[PDB]
Amino acid sequence: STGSATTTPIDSLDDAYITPVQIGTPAQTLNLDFDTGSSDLWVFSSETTASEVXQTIYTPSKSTTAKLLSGATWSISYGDGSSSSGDVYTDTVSVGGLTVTGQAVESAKKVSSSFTEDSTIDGLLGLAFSTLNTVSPTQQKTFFDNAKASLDSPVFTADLGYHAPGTYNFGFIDTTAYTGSITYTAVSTKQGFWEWTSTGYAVGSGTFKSTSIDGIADTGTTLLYLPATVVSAYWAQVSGAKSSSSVGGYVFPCSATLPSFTFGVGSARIVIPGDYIDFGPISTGSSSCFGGIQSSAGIGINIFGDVALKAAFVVFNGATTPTLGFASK
Amino acid sequence: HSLFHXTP
Repeated sequence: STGSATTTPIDSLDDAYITPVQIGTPAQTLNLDFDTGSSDLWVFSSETTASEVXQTIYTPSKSTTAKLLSGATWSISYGDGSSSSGDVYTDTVSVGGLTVTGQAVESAKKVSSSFTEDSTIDGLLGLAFSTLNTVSPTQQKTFFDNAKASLDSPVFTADLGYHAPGTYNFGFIDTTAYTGSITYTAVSTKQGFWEWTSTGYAVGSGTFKSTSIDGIADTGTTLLYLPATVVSAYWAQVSGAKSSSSVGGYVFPCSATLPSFTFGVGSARIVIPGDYIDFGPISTGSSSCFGGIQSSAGIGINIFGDVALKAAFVVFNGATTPTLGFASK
Repeated sequence: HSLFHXTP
């Protein structure tokens, strides 16, 4: 089997992308954030504290196929310190025509304020490895893990757009979706992430520096976070750029034309256009813009987020030995 | 709407 779904930026800045998911019988459609940085399927629901609800909710009691998962609970927090918790049902879940029965659907009893504040995201769909799932006492498999037995091929691809819709595909590779050939690189699952090592970087039309950059492919993260020296090397090529404490990152005049950024994938090269790195003005009408490449120093991990991934066609190969594939598009 | 960092 296969599935194909359209993914849309939640705002004009491509802060995040939401993909429609059908849950339950008859189907309830929710807009979930597909997150390759986590492994929990959780949604806003009829069980969520009402003052914490502003989103479309899941109502388990309206689904004929929902089943309470007795004694199971979950609790999760993310990179930005936001969090949610609750109990667990299994239900039928469909994405772009691909249907999984008995999928664990984590029902939120409580959510942090940033989740309440964002009206466009109804929940998250985790696509990292299942060892990161927070359900206890027994961890639950991700949507991808459950689908693998039925997929034509054990893969999914991300094709995220710049200020435009994109596609998530399951179980097949759309050869009309990219140019050139796909380059595959090995994945480490030791920490449960789609973790890989880039072979180096170039700024604009300068030289490619071979240097290992271990990082994770995280569709749930907006920007590109790289080691400080790499990031310094980039912004040095932007004459009015500087680091801003008040803002917490590099900023530059919105009028500047930004250099491209290239990262290595084995012997291949992926070029992020300068325009993708112009993330947006710090406030509407402002003459200063926020940069899309920032230091990973206070995070502890390098993160290849949407800024980076939307410049490529990305293949998440979930075979027993998983790999990452990148193509130019 | 914020900037998003999806889990440690």
